[PDB]
Amino acid sequence: ALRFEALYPEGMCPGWSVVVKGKTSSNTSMFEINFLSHPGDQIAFHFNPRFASSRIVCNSFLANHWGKEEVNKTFPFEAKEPFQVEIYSDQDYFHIFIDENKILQYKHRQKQLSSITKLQILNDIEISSVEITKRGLY
Amino acid sequence: ALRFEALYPEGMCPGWSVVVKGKTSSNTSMFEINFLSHPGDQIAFHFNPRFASSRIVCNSFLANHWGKEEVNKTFPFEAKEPFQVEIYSDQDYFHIFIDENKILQYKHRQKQLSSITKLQILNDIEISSVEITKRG
Ligand SMILES: OC[C@H]1O[C@@H](O[C@H]2[C@H](O)[C@@H](O)[C@@H](O)O[C@@H]2CO)[C@H](O)[C@@H](O)[C@H]1O
Repeated sequence: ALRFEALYPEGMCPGWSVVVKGKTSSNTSMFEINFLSHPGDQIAFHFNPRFASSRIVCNSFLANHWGKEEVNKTFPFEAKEPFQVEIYSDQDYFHIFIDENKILQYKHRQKQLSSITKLQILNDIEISSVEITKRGLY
Repeated sequence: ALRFEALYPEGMCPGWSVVVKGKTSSNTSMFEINFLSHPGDQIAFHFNPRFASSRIVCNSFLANHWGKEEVNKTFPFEAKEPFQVEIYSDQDYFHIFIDENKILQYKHRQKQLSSITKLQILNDIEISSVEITKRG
């Protein structure tokens, strides 16, 4: 189910950081953080830790379908243990830091960054905080 | 216009903080932060700093009408300068702070606190941060 959604119509990319703190309930489920663009609620960036396999799957949902999965074996999550995920965007990538360590970068596929106005968090995450902050560029 | 909206379907009241950082663009416009209840996006709490008169108005839209306005004694905001406002809810009030100093408390009128699932920010505020945190 949808756990959290935010809308910032002026565009929350590039140059914004999103920090999500929480924990899972289960050791076999998953959660996801999505950045959506208008029109059409296309998913510019989907970040999906899958606890059953301890893999992070990232992708984009453009033209009504997923593209190529980018799968990461770095999995700094454990069931029921609090975590902090920070996602920051520049002109070129989304950058993911978990528990203050850099984990991965995901190259933009949706180039219309300013049309990314929505953040969505779904499935097995008990959220303690969401922060959305303008951090500038380099 | 709508500047920001957040939805937490499990209910973001009581026992949550919302911290908004930003600044106004004008010397004499206004902005508002509204907490909305489900179903219907109903205005459980409306917080409205009005820079033309330098007055804060708080109210609720309940039983089909706006209630009695609470006009705050003080107006600590300065236009065109960054501020940090926090709204924290307990069982009895919304508590509002600027620079971590309390400005006012507003007694809950909508008692269905758990149905308050949305935060909405409208009009003259250039947002630099929104933080929504469960205080537990
Ligand atoms: O690529 C990201 C998404 O994957 C979807 O699941 C895929 C699955 O990973 C793949 O192995 C195959 O079975 O097709 C599935 C459907 O496309 C998820 O459903 C979706 O939520 C994204 O995570």
